[PDB]
Amino acid sequence: GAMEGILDFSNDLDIALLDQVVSTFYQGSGVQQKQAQEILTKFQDNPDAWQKADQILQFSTNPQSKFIALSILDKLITRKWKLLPNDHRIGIRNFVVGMIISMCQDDEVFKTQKNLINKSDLTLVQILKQEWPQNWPEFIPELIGSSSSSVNVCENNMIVLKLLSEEVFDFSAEQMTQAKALHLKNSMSKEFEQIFKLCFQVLEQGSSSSLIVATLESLLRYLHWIPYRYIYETNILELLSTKFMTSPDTRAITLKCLTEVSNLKIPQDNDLIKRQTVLFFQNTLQQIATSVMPVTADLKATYANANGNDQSFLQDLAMFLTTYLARNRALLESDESLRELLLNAHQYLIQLSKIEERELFKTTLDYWHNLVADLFYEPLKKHIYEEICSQLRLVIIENMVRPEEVLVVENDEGEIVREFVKESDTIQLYKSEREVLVYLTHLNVIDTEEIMISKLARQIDGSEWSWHNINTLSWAIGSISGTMSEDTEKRFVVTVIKDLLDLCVKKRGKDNAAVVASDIMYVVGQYPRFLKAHWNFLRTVILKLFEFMHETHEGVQDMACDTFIKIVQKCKYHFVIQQPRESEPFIQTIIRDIQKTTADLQPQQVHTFYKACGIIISEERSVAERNRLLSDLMQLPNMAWDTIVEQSTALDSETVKIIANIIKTNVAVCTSMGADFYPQLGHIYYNMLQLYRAVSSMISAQVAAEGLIATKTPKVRGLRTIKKEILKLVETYISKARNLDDVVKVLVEPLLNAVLEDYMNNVPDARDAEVLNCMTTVVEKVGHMIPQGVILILQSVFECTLDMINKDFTEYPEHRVEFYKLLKVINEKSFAAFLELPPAAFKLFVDAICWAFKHNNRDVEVNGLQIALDLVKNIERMGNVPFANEFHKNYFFIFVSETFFVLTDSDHKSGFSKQALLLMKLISLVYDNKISVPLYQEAEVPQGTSNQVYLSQYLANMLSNAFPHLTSEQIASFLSALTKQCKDLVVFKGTLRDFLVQIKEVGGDPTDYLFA
Amino acid sequence: VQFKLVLVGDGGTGKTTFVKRHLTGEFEKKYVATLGVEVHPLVFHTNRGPIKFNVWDTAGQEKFGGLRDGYYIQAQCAIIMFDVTSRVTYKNVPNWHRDLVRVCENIPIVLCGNKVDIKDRKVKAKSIVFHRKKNLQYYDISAKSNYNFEKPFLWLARKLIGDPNLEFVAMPALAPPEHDLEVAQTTALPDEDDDL
Amino acid sequence: IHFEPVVKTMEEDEEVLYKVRAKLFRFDKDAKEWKERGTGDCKFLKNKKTNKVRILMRRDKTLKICANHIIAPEYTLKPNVGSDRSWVYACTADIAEGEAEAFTFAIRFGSKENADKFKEEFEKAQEINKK
Ligand SMILES: *[C@H](CC(=O)O)[C@H](C)[C@@H](O)/C=C/C(=C\[C@H](C)C/C=C/C(C)=C/[C@@H](C)C(=O)[C@@H](C)[C@H](O)[C@@H](C)C/C(C)=C/C(=O)O)CC
Ligand SMILES: Nc1nc2c(ncn2[C@@H]2O[C@H](COP(=O)(O)OP(=O)(O)NP(=O)(O)O)[C@@H](O)[C@H]2O)c(=O)[nH]1
Ligand SMILES: [Cl-]
Ligand SMILES: [Cl-]
Ligand SMILES: [Cl-]
Ligand SMILES: [Mg+2]
Ligand SMILES: [Mg+2]
Repeated sequence: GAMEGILDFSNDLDIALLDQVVSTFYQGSGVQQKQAQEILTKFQDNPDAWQKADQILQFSTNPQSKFIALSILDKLITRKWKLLPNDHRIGIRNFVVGMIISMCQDDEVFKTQKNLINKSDLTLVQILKQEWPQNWPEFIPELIGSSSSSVNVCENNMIVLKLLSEEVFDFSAEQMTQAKALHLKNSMSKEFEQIFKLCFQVLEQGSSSSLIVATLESLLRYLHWIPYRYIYETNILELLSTKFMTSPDTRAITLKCLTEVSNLKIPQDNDLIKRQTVLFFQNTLQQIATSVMPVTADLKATYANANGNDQSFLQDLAMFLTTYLARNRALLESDESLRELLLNAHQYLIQLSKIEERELFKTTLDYWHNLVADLFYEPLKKHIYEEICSQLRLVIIENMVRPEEVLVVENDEGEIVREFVKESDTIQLYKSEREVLVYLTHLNVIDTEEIMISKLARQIDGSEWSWHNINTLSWAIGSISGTMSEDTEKRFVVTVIKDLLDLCVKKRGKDNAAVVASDIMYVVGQYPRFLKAHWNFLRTVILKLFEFMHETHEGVQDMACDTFIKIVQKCKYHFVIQQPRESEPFIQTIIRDIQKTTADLQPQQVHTFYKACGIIISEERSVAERNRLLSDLMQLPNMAWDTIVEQSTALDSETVKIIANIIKTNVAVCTSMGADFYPQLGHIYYNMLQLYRAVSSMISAQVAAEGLIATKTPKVRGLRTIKKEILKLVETYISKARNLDDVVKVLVEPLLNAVLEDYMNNVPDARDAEVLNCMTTVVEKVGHMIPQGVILILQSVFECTLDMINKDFTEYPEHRVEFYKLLKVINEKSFAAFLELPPAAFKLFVDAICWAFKHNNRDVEVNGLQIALDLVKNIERMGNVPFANEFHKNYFFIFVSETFFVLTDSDHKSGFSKQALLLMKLISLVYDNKISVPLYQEAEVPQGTSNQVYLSQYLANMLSNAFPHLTSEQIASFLSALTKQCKDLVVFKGTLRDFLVQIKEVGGDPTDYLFA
Repeated sequence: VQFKLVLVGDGGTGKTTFVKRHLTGEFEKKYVATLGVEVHPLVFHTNRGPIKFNVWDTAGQEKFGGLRDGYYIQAQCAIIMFDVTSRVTYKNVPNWHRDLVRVCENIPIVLCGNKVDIKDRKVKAKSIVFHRKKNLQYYDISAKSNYNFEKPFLWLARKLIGDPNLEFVAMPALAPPEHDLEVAQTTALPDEDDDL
Repeated sequence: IHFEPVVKTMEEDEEVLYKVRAKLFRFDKDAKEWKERGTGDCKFLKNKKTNKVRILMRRDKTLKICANHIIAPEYTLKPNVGSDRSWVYACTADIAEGEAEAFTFAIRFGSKENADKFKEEFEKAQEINKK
């Protein structure tokens, strides 16, 4: 179409057409906008497009066209600058400088084309980064000179200097070599005195202008790095904390400056400086109280109103106060004349903490933690803050977020329902609130109790009754468990429980009942110390939880199950012994009535129940009694099992569900009982493995008869669930087994027989990744005892799994992850298994390792790099033997080059540290002469040539071909540095980072690699 | 009638998936790298009327970056995305922010930590503080589970319209008026293990 | 002396016959795959003037409509090969996205019971719409 004309460089650039294409892109829509976008990207990316830039800047009537021209230049400057003839460098500098001057001198343009001017300033800064000061020594003096001649120019110069400071000090780490960053930082440091002079003069002579704001914006950047004397030995702090706080247009940036000042590197013995630090804070707080709002102001209301920039201001005030006080409050704590200031600042923080804004609350809460942790330890301090802490107790208690355990919530219809999902983003918030409240309770246990008990009184009397209020209170009460003495806790918990019970009587209906029940469950689950001392109470609590397991309210029901196991995890000993005046241990009573108790629960809830019983049973350390308890617990699933094994020996969807649930029940109990589960495993083991085979046959048959789509059917998914749960059971037991001889002698051979050939001989879509996971635990735990078993495992899963995962990075994601975990552990525990592989298979192993570190998936990538490192170590440990010598001849340069590839391709930045570690190991093998044979071919290089010399030659050639824009000297210098630094990982990594910078541009300085 | 929104962040953080979820309801599992930018109108109904975002979903991969900051010109709001399972993506947030605010000096910006559905979270909640000094709103999100998926747009709509009490409301529901079916029946529904 | 005191969904004319949480998919014929359209409450709504029953479904949080169509007597619920808690059916005129458009839908529920209850209610609605 018409628009594509600009892509034809054989003809002159039609600027009118360019402007039309640009307008269509920015202001158009649909297909036309999309077409325009593509054209503009192709235009921008044309390597001669920069030659059109001056023409565009001169003749265009579209500010966006000119922006795009500047982007084209920016790309040239940052990547190919040193490729240009010198006259082209001079020319580009001149027309950028001239354009900036020209735009600043025309008031209308200056006022209305800020985007373009800012883009021009940044482009100038890119040129400075290449040229300054070595080929532009007078830039700063001339900038300073030009500032006096025009307010527009002066203002814009402040933007240039701000951007320069950012690029040199804030963003250089990733974008420049260590040497070049140092050069530019030194260069700015050397001329800062004159920059500051200008800055300060401007600040003295102005009050509220755009110039003043631009100047303060630059100052904010400078404070990241300048020496403190510029801040403390001038009158600048007075100006910042008084004058610039008065005007709202300067207040925002000034407060940010003062926040950074509060972070300057500052002498600690200097009384004078301490005075100045107190004074600026004093000034600032005064200005806030007189110009903005008194300390009594309702900041919650102000924030919620969201007028103008109020939210940002209050955010910034929070940041200022918390930053200053965390560092400096000690300066205000001893002098009685500074007490009012200290408390006023904290009172503003209290007010800020009432604001409804989660992320802001986290910021203030972080400060409160800093404070209360200090008051907990530092002698004679807490009394100073007793009024502040008392108020803070109220704020926290009233703003407690719902604990992860509380599974009921109010919906938009005003109904108390089970939550749809976990509130994952409040887990940390709760922890943080609990932490502060715990400290606050310790600081004054009497105040905290009084606040809570009286708040509770106003719930029952009705005056403050609401779900919100009973909730936050109950959550707070639970959250302080451990802070009181047992005796105080005793009385306190008693009072709380009675009140909650009373509340339940008075507030009827399923919504009220669910809320109060959720709150009682939370509190009782939080106080196991109490439960352990009050058996009658504990027993009755558990029986009530059992009642809730029949609740039609699913939230209450589910919470009862979780509360039951939470209590059992801490109180299990009291269920296993025969309590005074009881006829039997409570576990006996529990097991007997299990069918009734769990009748209304969902299967996963039944499994949780059984898991809790397992915790109790494992308390019995006498073997005969424990085994009998286990047998009793497993009565229902064992009876169901026995009848299904009988019938199977003679598989509809209902039976498959029954089977899955039997095995899941065993997994649950095995999880809590671990080593103690063995006798139950022994009851089902051989028939279970027979069922695995039967199920495997059914799955295979179904796939054969219906096609691969069979694997998506409910029937087949159910059959695979049986296989997966069997594997999980065995994995779970073996991960916890204490008798490894029985594992090897009884469990392993039947397991391998049942699972390995089945995995190998199924089509890819029917193979369970869980087989690999089970095998990883087998190798991890007993691999050292079963060398032939490990070989069998490799033979059955290695090549067939590799073939599933080596066509792309996406297919069979679970197989991919489990496959490399398995290889990792085999390489760690049973290296001999790899030694036994035929050469072609060992080659595939090397291939598989390198394939892993080309993944962007972290699970796989990390394990791949680790396998490689462990492999090298394994080879090295073998010493001077044929296998190791052949390994190096075959694979050393493959590992070196593959590691370089992922280091340098910009698509594997997450792996840098482990990549660098591997490269360093490989290089150090040669420079330590740990490789006995020559790495080179017989006639490739002169005989007797060292591996060191040949390594450098190989690497130089590799890099010369892979990165042809680099000079020979750049490559030589890099390799010299890298090889010398192969015992010093920190320095070695810096040299790699420097190389990664240099390859992105032309003409990088080879002396950069000498950086110390 | 409408607001220009630029969405920026590292490649693979879930920018395009997040927008698609909002446009059509779908969850795209495949990673197809955005090339330069893709523009989509997106409308929400609120108690203060319809609000239209023109969403400029930009490329995060350097090799597909296109006009880069050229896309930010005259943006009225923004979303900066990262992936809580990839620390490098959070590390790069200041870079995206820097490039954005250089062009867009005073706009409301939401920082989003995506993929919180993934069990093995790498960027710890406690670590996420970059937004504080920069006055960005922050949310944990998941385009996959829809965890907080509406929050970024709700916050932005409130800031842009200048009404803290703005809420999404239900659209009016107007009265409503071959063996490609066989293919549909025999193509399995995705994610059969999910709760819904 | 009396002191002077200080100074549309379109669903108002409809009875909720049935409500259930559901996930809705639409079949992309070209790329042969199912795509999610929304998760939320699926309601059967009977117009009190015309006695006509429709499916109206809205997405959680945004409240955007993902299904709006008459429960036609000629529609038939069919199973999906992968699911025991879903139905698939052809719809010739859904107006969720504006203009009337034909779709092959699939709708999945929290359980088989929910799916079965839905089918029963669906067929009840068809009989109502027949009258
Ligand atoms: C509704 C109340 C209602 O309608 O009556 C609520 C939601 C209930 O359904 C839920 C109750 C729950 C737990 C209760 C706390 C369990 C009750 C235990 C109880 C009454 C135990 C007796 C044996 C006591 O020990 C009593 C007499 C004693 O006074 C207790 C309350 C205080 C103690 C231990 C005093 C002492 O000196 O030791 C939901 C889990
Ligand atoms: N588990 C999970 N995966 C997600 C989520 N959001 C996106 N993804 C996945 O992440 C991958 C990348 O998504 P995409 O939206 O293309 O990322 P992008 O930020 O647009 N990449 P680019 O900047 O290159 O265009 C996809 O495979 C997608 O399915 C999420 O919330 N959870
Ligand atoms: Cl512009
Ligand atoms: Cl105990
Ligand atoms: Cl050279
Ligand atoms: Mg049979
Ligand atoms: Mg994308």
